Amino acid sequence: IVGGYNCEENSVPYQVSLNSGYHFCGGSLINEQWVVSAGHCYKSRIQVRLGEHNIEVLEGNEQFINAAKIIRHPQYDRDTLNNDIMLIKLSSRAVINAHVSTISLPTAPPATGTKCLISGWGNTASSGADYPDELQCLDAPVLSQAKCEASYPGKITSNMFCVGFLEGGKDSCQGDAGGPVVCNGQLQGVVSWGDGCAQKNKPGVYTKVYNYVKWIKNTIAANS
Amino acid sequence: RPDFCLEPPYTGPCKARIIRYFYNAKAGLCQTFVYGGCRAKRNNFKSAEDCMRTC
Ligand SMILES: [Ca+2]
Repeated sequence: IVGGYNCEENSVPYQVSLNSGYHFCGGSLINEQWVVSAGHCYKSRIQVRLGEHNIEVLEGNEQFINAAKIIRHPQYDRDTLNNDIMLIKLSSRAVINAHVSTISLPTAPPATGTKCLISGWGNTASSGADYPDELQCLDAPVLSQAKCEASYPGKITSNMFCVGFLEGGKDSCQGDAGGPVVCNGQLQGVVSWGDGCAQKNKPGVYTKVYNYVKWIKNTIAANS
Repeated sequence: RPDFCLEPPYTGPCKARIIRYFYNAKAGLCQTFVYGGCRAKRNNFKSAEDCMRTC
């Protein structure tokens, strides 16, 4: 998260870290056994880390739960990043408490101008590398489709949207993929891609969670 | 040394943080960098040993 601030300790209780020996992506806990993340965060083995704030330090609230199933969207397209979404079923239930809880699924598509919170342990530098220990937060608005399209002509599908600032300086970055974009207590996005981080006229592109509601219901059902 | 070993490392547009290896030509060794998750160029290896072998 470039241009963000330390989130208060455990103020984003739905945020997860995905770990393969080190933190590689984010995710969102959407029920006691399921996490949503991006498709390009796929790996065949993943440890899900919930209730984290500082990913370097065992604070005493963390639950470290293996991924029992890892189900990328079957029409995920590695070249265009269309359908950049993935579900992870945890091997056990997350213990819901004050540092770990779920975020609701969206009930309507993102609405332009809405102020959203984006979170992650990704790079905080727009050039070079400054990866933080503490979870980073950033307030940013949903951009119109016209702006999104002008920023990435021919590259935006109806499954993507843009959140951020055309003037640059504030954006999600490497290490933030899969994490949440949350607006008025609903999960509207998954950090997906962009041209650089925090560059002018290049806001982050985010997967449009609302479009995957049914797929998520059905995948959950078929694996319950 | 294939000529692709001379490319700067390429993060790509995806926002994962995947530790990969690349040949740094000047420094004459395999080094770590952050790969974003999609659109890999060839100077991008999954271990140091692979990198050292090709480059
Ligand atoms: Ca911790």
